[PDB]
Amino acid sequence: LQEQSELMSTVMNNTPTTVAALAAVAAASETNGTIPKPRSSAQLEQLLYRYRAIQNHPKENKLEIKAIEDTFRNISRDQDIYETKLDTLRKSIDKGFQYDEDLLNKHLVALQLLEKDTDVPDYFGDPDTEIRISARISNRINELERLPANLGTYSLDDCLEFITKDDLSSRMDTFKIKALVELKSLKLLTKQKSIRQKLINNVASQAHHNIPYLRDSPFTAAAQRSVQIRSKVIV
Amino acid sequence: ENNGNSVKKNWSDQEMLLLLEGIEMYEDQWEKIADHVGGHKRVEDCIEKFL
Amino acid sequence: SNIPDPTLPPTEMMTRFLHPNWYALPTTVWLKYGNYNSWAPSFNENGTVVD
Amino acid sequence: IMIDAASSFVLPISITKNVDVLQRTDEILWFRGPSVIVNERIINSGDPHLSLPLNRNEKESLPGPFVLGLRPSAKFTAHRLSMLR
Repeated sequence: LQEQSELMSTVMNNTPTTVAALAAVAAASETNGTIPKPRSSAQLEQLLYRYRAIQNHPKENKLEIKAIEDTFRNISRDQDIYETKLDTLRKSIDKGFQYDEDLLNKHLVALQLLEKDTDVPDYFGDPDTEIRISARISNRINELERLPANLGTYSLDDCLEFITKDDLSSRMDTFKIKALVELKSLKLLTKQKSIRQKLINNVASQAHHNIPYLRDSPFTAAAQRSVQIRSKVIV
Repeated sequence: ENNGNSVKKNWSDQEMLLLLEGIEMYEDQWEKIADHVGGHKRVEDCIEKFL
Repeated sequence: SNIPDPTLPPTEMMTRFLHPNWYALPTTVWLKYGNYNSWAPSFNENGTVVD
Repeated sequence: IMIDAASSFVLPISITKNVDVLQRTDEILWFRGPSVIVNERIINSGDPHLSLPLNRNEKESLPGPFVLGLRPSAKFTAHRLSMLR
């Protein structure tokens, strides 16, 4: 039940000693399914730091201190292993390789595009695959709609304008317009679809009076000629 | 801004934003879209850019 | 406005298209008179495209 | 909740003798509320004066408000003025 978010909620509510998660087998082990080895850089580790620093006062009501300290031992051991491996890795380098430039370009651009979830070109119907497109657009809409409205730039070209304490520079909004062109272009999609239908179903709906090589064929001219035959008058 | 921009078919982000604001406003009425862009663009080019 | 969300089930854009290269053209109509009528005019071509 | 209230007013007496420093219409504009003075527009989002990390009663008299406002350093501005011409 997200104990690694329950610690964050108890920290941000500023009352963590008053509850202390009721560390028994019935409560502290029901959310764990040891502790699950936190994932973040420090956002789930500083919480463990503060949690141990608050639980130094009771020291016996909470039996889960030992598994947390075992994970501190694991973190210290992994850190010492990485420091020894970084000491050896800087000694295992060849004296000459002369890494190529125009492949370093491609690795940097490819890593940068693979960070922020966009498609990388290689250079090295069916409503199953219709929903898998219409579920990537809701991703982008509900990711752009969580940006703060007070978003603003600071380009490297405001130094040539000498902005005072209150001067209102003229390149402050080169990202918030761009973060609304996407968010409103991804909501006007089923309007340009309905305009493209009215375009194609009135250009292709003639198809034999505008295109020259179709209205000059034998069979099209014969069909258009034969539909215009006025019915025979008996007597 | 309010100034006349550069040579046409550039479509700065201000004009794209005001075009999409107009399409959210009126849903039709491309004269009322093309003046809301700024009036220095024709109907026959706002439709060619929204498509 | 009154536009829909782009996560609605009509996202088809080509359902009832029917280009006029795909139209049915008028051709000859073979007729059947009976079991023992082998001298009659067998078919009918009023406004046909092909023979 | 209305939007189209006037919220600016002009008195009829032309007192335009010592008023070249205020905001003139082109008379004097008289609003329905005061102004708002904002020190610095851009917040400095890190800076443990403001971010308050959870590790480790103290005062500090920082120089000015200009610490909290992303000012560029002068060596870049001289470099860019050298790149000007």
